[PDB]
Amino acid sequence: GSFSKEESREFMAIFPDIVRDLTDAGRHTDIPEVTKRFAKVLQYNVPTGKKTRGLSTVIAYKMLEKPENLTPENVRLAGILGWCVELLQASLLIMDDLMDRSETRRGQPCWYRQENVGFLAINDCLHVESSLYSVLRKYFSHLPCYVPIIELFHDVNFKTNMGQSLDALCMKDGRPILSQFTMKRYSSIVKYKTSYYTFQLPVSLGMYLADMYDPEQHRQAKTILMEIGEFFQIQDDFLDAFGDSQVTGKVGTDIKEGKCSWLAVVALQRSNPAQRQIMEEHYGRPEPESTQIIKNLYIELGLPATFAVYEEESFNIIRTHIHQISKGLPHDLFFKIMKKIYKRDA
Amino acid sequence: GSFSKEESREFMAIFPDIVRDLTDAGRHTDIPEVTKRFAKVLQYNVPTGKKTRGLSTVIAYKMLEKPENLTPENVRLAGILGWCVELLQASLLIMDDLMDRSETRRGQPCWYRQENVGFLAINDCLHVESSLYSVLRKYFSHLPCYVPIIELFHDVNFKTNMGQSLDALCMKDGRPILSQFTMKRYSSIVKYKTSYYTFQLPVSLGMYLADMYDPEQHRQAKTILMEIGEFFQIQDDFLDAFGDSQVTGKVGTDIKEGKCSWLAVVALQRSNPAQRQIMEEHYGRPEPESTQIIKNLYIELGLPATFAVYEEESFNIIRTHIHQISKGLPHDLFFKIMKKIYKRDA
Ligand SMILES: CC(C)=CCC/C(C)=C/COP(=O)(O)OP(=O)(O)O
Ligand SMILES: CC(C)=CCC/C(C)=C/COP(=O)(O)OP(=O)(O)O
Ligand SMILES: O=P(O)(O)C(O)(Cn1ccnc1)P(=O)(O)O
Ligand SMILES: O=P(O)(O)C(O)(Cn1ccnc1)P(=O)(O)O
Ligand SMILES: [Mg+2]
Ligand SMILES: [Mg+2]
Ligand SMILES: [Mg+2]
Ligand SMILES: [Mg+2]
Ligand SMILES: [Mg+2]
Ligand SMILES: [Mg+2]
Repeated sequence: GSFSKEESREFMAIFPDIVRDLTDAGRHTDIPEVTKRFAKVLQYNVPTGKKTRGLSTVIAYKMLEKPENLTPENVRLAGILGWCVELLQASLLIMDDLMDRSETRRGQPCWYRQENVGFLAINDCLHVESSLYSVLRKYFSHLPCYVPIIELFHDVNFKTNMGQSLDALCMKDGRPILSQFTMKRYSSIVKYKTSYYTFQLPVSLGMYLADMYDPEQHRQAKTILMEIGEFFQIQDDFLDAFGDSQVTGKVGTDIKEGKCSWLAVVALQRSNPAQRQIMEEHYGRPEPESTQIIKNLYIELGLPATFAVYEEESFNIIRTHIHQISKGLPHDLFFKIMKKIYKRDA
Repeated sequence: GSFSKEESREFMAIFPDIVRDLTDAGRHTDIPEVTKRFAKVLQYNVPTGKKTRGLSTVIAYKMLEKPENLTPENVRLAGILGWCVELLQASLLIMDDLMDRSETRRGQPCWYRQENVGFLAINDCLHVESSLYSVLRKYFSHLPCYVPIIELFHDVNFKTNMGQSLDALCMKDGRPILSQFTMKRYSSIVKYKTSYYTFQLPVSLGMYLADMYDPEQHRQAKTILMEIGEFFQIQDDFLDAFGDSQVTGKVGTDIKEGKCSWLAVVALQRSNPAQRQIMEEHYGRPEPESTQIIKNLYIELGLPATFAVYEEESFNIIRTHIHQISKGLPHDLFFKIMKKIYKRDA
């Protein structure tokens, strides 16, 4: 547990085998041009993030499984399951960068902006997603958890798509629909676009690999992880406006794209009539000066301190909710996840 | 069998239930804005094609299953399985139209060109694909064929992505790689981008729903269906240059996008040095006059008559190969598929 350097190195050591499995490395193919290119798609887009979701899968398994069952082989299976989550993440971010007209991801150009990619990034998005099911078939097809694991990936993929769609409906006729930027809409967006795939998916996979199918245990885990998910996406929204791109690895676009971000929702709650006028005039505009005006309003409204205090109070509340978790569910699993993301700058 | 009007009407009657299943029609949702929009995504993009692949799934089942097992309920399951193939087709075409910068699909604007879609079509592509697995879980999760069916969809999706990628690598530095436009490259492209999902997938699904898992029966079916698939994509390539858009429902882009089409490959085989120079100068150019010059060369080289004769000879050869099919595999299934596509103008 505790997302150590050793934990990261054991997880990273699996990645080259995932690439070999999906590119027929060492095996005859009639289409080597595609398998060689797909190696570069995977190497660019999959392994250079924080790997929070992959590592969370392994830590969940290690803390849920009986100690006597934690063989090197079973721990490797959990790591492979973690990489399947990272393949879903990689696919989502390729598509998300196209939709958000983003510049940088993980400190390199967004994949769609690279030479001879463009709209081919759409196919690469689909290709990376489809590839996780090939890995699942190879290593898990013989196990009782196989169908539960596949059905969970299918369901989380569908839910994430619904979330990406609601996120995108922030604008119509080139202006943001500020009247609809409520905390209710915000909670709905982040539940579907982030919480299911980021927190619910890793822990539920850990439970399934340990042959834990109890509906009440899954429901209790889900309740806490959907709260953690909302908290995580609020942190992401703060990073978009106030993050250092040299640390976050990405340049923010939420203001220009007119997104229903936490900062936008809270700005509208805290705004006097004049400040509301500034949002209505300058939010979701292409002009750099319009973005700077909105950032200046965010600073004037004290959004940095408001976020800082919200993050501390939300951390305390989630810790209270974790204390209420029963069954055999280890509290320390949820505490470790929270400790890993709390007050993050990336 | 025989793709009758009655067959089409029975298949079409299932579609509204597929839409209701994927949009929580009659059920409470916290995100009605997305479920209502997704109804319009499905209604626009899924049901207005020829439905050859969906209908082929039903006809395969009806000709492989024991007559006493062809209850209305089992025939409905085959139709639902057919609609899962049509969801995969719908997803592929949304993405393919973005990548091919196409104007029209099924006699209406390409989905990405509609108001307030754009790059959101990428998400809609992913959403429509993920949705077929929800339908599979609802109606088939209790059946022996469930895992075989899921694994076949996963494998065919991955293969189709590899094919879309090879298709896209026709150009580098804005010029087509005419030296690589060989019949060998062509056969590889169409095997992956068309044959698996168009012909192999429907018949293999029909076999699985009839609990036919014999590896040799699947291999024999695959051999004929990969031949039919290549034949079908050659017909598609002819339609791109010489089709009537009022009949095909789509405007061709292969010449402008510099595609390794059958017409391009055969043009290069049949071209004298001067005619080769015309391809090298005018193939894969944005200027309308460049496209017209290539179409004029195609007419001069007699590509219409060359295609017409190829189609007749290929039909005869495939019919010979079908005669060689053994086991209990019904020859009439493969004959019906060929009769449905032979000399098509759409
Ligand atoms: C060279 C640099 C500065 C790289 C930045 C790496 C980084 C902090 C990525 C976040 O993980 P992710 O990409 O998986 O995203 P998420 O925040 O959604 O977990
Ligand atoms: C109003 C008009 C003219 C509509 C055209 C309909 C049509 C012939 C679609 C082909 O089916 P499809 O879209 O499923 O494609 P494919 O050729 O790949 O089967
Ligand atoms: O803000 P987004 O939702 O676009 C983002 O968090 C990615 N994402 C997409 C869905 N869930 C998360 P990112 O800031 O990484 O570009
Ligand atoms: O020619 P394409 O491969 O792009 C096509 O056939 C679609 N497609 C994509 C993959 N297989 C078939 P369409 O002419 O319908 O645009
Ligand atoms: Mg983004
Ligand atoms: Mg986004
Ligand atoms: Mg963000
Ligand atoms: Mg096309
Ligand atoms: Mg295409
Ligand atoms: Mg075509």
